[PDB]
Amino acid sequence: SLKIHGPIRIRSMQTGITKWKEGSFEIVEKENKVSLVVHYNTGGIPRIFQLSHNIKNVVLRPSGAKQSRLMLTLQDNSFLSIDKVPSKDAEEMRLFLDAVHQNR
Repeated sequence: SLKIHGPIRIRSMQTGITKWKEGSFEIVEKENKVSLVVHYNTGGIPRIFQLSHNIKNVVLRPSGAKQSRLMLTLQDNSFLSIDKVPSKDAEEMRLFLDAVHQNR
C-alpha cells in the first residue's frame, strides 16, 4: 500500500484551485492502470487522478525538519501538492511515481 498524509492543495479543471486541506494521497489500480485517490479528513466523495501515461513531473521540496512537500504535475496540467509529509514517506512516493512515469 502507498498512502501519504498532510495538508493538500490542488489546481485542476475538476477541482478549481483549492485551499490547503488535510487529507491523503493513496495509490489505487486496475489491470495495470495506476491512479491516485485524494481523500479529505472533512469527508465528501474522493476524487481520482489517473497516473499511468499521465505524469509530467514530480518535485520534492523541504518542508521543515524531517518533512517534505511533494508536487505532482500531470500531463493534463493538473497540479497536486501535499505538504508536511515525513521525508522517508515522501521519497518512497516520489520513487513510485517516477517508476509509473517511466512505464514500470
